[PDB]
Amino acid sequence: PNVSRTIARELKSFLLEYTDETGRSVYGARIRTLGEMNSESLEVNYRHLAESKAILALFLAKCPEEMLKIFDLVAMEATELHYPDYARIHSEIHVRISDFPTIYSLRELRESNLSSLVRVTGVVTRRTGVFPQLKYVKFNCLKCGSILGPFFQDSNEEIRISFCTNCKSKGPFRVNGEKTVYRNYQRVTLQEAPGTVPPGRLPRHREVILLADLVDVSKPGEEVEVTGIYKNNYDGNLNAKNGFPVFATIIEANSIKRREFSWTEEEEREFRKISRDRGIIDKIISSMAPSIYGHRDIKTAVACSLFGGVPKNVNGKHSIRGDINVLLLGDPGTAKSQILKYVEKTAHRAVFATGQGASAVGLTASVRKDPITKEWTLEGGALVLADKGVCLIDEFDKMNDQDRTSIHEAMEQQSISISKAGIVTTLQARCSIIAAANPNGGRYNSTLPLAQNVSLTEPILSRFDILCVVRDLVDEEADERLATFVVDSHVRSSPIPQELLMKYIHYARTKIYPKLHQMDMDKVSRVYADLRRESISTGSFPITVRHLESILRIAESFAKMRLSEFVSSYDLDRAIKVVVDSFVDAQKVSVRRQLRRSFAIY
Amino acid sequence: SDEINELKEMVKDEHIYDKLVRSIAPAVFGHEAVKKGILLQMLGGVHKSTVEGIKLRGDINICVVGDPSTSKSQFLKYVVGFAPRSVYTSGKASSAAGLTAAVVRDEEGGDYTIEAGALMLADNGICCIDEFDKMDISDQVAIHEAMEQQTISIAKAGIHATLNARTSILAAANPVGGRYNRKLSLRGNLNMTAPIMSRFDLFFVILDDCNEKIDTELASHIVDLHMKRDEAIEPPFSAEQLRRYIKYARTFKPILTKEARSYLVEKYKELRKDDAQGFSRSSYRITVRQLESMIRLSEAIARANCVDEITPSFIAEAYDLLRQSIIRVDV
Amino acid sequence: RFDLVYLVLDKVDEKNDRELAKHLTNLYLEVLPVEFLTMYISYAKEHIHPIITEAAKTELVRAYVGMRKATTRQLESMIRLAEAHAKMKLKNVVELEDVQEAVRLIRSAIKDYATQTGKSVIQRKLQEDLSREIMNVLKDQASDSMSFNELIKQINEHSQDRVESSDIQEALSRLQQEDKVIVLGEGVRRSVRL
DNA sequence: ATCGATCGATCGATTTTTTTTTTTTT
DNA sequence: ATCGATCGATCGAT
Ligand SMILES: Nc1ncnc2c1ncn2[C@@H]1O[C@H](COP(=O)(O)OP(=O)(O)OP(=O)(O)O)[C@@H](O)[C@H]1O
Repeated sequence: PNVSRTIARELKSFLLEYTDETGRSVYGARIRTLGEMNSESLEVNYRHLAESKAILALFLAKCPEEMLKIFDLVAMEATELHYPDYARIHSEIHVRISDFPTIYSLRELRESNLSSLVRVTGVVTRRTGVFPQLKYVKFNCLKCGSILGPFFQDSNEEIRISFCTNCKSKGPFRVNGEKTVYRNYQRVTLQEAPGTVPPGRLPRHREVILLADLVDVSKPGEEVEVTGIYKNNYDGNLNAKNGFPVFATIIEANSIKRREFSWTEEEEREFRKISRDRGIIDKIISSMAPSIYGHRDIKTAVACSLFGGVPKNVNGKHSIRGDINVLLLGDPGTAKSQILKYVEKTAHRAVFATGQGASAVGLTASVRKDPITKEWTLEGGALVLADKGVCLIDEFDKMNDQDRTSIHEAMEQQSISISKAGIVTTLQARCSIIAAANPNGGRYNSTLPLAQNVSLTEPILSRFDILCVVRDLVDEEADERLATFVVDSHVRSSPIPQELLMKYIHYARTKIYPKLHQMDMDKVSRVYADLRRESISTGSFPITVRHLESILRIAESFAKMRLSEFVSSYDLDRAIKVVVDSFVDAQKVSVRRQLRRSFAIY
Repeated sequence: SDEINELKEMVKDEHIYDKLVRSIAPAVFGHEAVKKGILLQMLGGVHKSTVEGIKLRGDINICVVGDPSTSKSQFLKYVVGFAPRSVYTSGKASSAAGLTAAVVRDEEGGDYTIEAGALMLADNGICCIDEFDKMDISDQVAIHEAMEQQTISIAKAGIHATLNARTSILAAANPVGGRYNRKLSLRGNLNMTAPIMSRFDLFFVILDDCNEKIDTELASHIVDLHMKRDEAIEPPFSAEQLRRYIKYARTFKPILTKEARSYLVEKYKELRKDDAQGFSRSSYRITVRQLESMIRLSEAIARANCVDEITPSFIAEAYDLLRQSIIRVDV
Repeated sequence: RFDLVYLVLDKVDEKNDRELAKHLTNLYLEVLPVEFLTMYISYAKEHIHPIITEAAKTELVRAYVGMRKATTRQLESMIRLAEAHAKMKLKNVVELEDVQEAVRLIRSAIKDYATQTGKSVIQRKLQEDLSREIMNVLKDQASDSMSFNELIKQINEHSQDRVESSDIQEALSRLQQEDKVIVLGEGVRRSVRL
């Protein structure tokens, strides 16, 4: 309706001057943010606009299609006032907006829900490659002359061009490559989430539409949310059905979100002010697993690989390994299995396949095509799902040796490869790798070296820079320090807010790049000499050349945590100490003697 | 409607704490305390909080074992046809998946079809099985897996998935000797690992032997089961009226923040200070998770008593429950 | 779990097989109801619903007391069996005298049982001696371990009590589950560490 | 003479399609 | 290749 044009003025009001939490319009910043970002897709809080007028959202609840198609229009110029010449750039944007329950799953939807925007949940599945879209139609026609001007079509119809542009026909309309705008297009399959799947019922398949920025941003097998519009669209022929006559349902979400956040200036800026404190390192342990208590030491190693680090590349050769391979020697009854789960919702990118039997998925790439049928599908190992994201696994003892080859495999080349079958490539996957496995038999396998402790080979274990060993035999006050802690934990029914701390690392992994100064680092080459031969004196060795390489990947972490951009001595201070007793605990009870020599390295 | 009046009529009765038990499973003869836990598996703890974060359990577990022809089968088949969505298996060949994903092939036109399967659908419900030793180790892994991560991730050469199973679980694996072997430490007595052992609190062993008084009682009580009559003999409660009462009990989220919870701590201290020596007794350790179930123990108790925040006397009950639960590991 | 087991056997009666062969000697050439029982097979189902009443219960008890002197699973059948006999003769109430041969039909399988895990110690004495042997070897040998071959030499050879290698290995496994022993690989056998 | 329906010549669209390399299970 | 519909005209009716 035309009066809705009047709505634009009012709906554009909330678009700009609205503020909350000490003013500071996010949309004003939204404009300036993208902005140099030039995301060219705005997002709006539904909760806030609904807080203002849900009646407008009710139209979004009614017919959000043109509602935003009206709503987007000034959003361009509403930014263009902020960006006077930007119109030359992209000349288009549309708001993804925000939470819009719904919160409907898959199989629950109805024609009542049709044509009105519906946010929806589902598991990402196989999809077509990104294709060009017709965007704006135009006709060089036949007898009638060029260019005739562009027609707006279509998603997706484009008709009918009966009689026009001169005359009419047979001089009829036909599209020409010139002066015709196009855009990216991707169809996608997304099935409902199995974790949310009702028992014994097969999950339903759903088509997933992609246009503009939304396209290709999704990745297959991802847990995801989507805000779409359900319709009988489109066609309907489908001359097959017929009985009973229907248009097969399809939906394009305005928005998509991975399982289930980003930093901003005003966020990061004060967020930078948090970084300046040195003691921040502690609250990192304090914010590590506050509900868990547990070992401050075990969490330290958690803090390490969790924080990530520079690869770093060597011209023009190997980048070595910037990801930590984390290992945990388990204890029965201990919180160990629980912690990595903390990291799970903690990690921006995370994947947990546990041991085997087997949790998702095959732990390796089994995919062979198969042209035919229909195209089949290609996948890698479990780590393929998350790259640069840390690995999550536990109790390799329950793993098959075949999949266990990929274990030592993944940590090694940091690229995935397999023999099946005709298709030939090189897959590169870089993932920090966590491991926690329960010791064979009892609480503590043997005082004898963990090589005696574990059936697992040291060489495959060798890829593990960090070994998390736990204990202990019962102690009096020990549980008072915990059980009292634990009981008070359950009373529910210091650390940084996880949003900040989780943003902290992702902000870090996205930005800060520490570098050592070779001068003061000479000591470690000297300090390590104490850390090999004397450490060699007991056990076999088990000192490794790779092991030294770790200390740097160790150092890189704390520095970014310090946000120093370069390696500092204090960064090493932990780096050594982290490694010292870590290597120490691997020793037998004779290590108590080994403890006294390591004192020089403190 | 008027049914809730029955509740208020039920909630007034003190002896119901005893009566709920006597009303439990009349088809079975005796075993008493074993019965209560069945109800206790039927109402778990908060299975929730406390943030940020991790969601603390929650649930509960038992595997009762002893001489075959103990009619331990009486319990499973009882509640399996009793409690809603109660799932049961032979506990030998599922085969594996069963609970695992096949993963299903072909389609056709595709492959890698992901079945749950098996124990998912019992989700937020009591699951019962038999003889873990029969399914060997292969699934003991994931069986133990579901016991940690609760909900489990799964696939084979397919798409990744994490399936939700939060399911109360019980089962029965016959003794390797089917007998005792009283001197047997329950730890090595069970033919299985401690973690799956320590995970379920608790198995609750029982044994059978000839008692001429009971042999007549068995001769008496059991044949009346065989009897077409008298079928007139009854427990205090209609199974249905208690089940609806169950849901009324289900509604509660009793939370003991009461300083008596502090008293529970040394009760755990006093629980395991003695178990340091020797280790050849019921240890275990005892596990610290035992205190966790000690939480879920009271979590089960208060629901039956309907009162929130429980009491230490109740705390003693669950504590004592573990004690006999643990002492079955003694000798 | 099976309701009953009939165990077929041949005594080579002379004196049996001949006349059996004489029964086999039939065809050759050239009171037995045929279908009339099959209707009674159907007739005896829905039209007969027997109840043992009091009398049968009393007898059923003492037998089973001597049965275990068995299982309630056998007691489960004793009722299920006799009442089948009760389904016979159009009875709506069981005869007190059926259950005799009802237990006896169980006795029939029982007479088959006159002819291992169920005999006292077996693996137990073995594991006591396996333990004591490796303990003595532990305190004597400079290791807490000894070879499985050396075990087959130090166990199986000495006596009939001593079991065959695989069965020692079974005892060792069951001891490994007890944490009385350590495998120390396939090459050797170790005693549990303190 | 206006209107129609009627037949025919006008126009243009529709006609094949599943087997050998595989792969997670004990 | 044949069948299918469009569409054109024409000869009768009012
Ligand atoms: N140090 C600790 N602090 C707080 N809670 C703990 C601690 N240790 C153990 N727990 C509790 O015990 C439970 C341990 O379960 P978890 O998820 O770690 O599986 P797991 O015990 O590692 O399995 P397994 O030991 O068989 O490998 C958790 O629920 C946790 O609350």
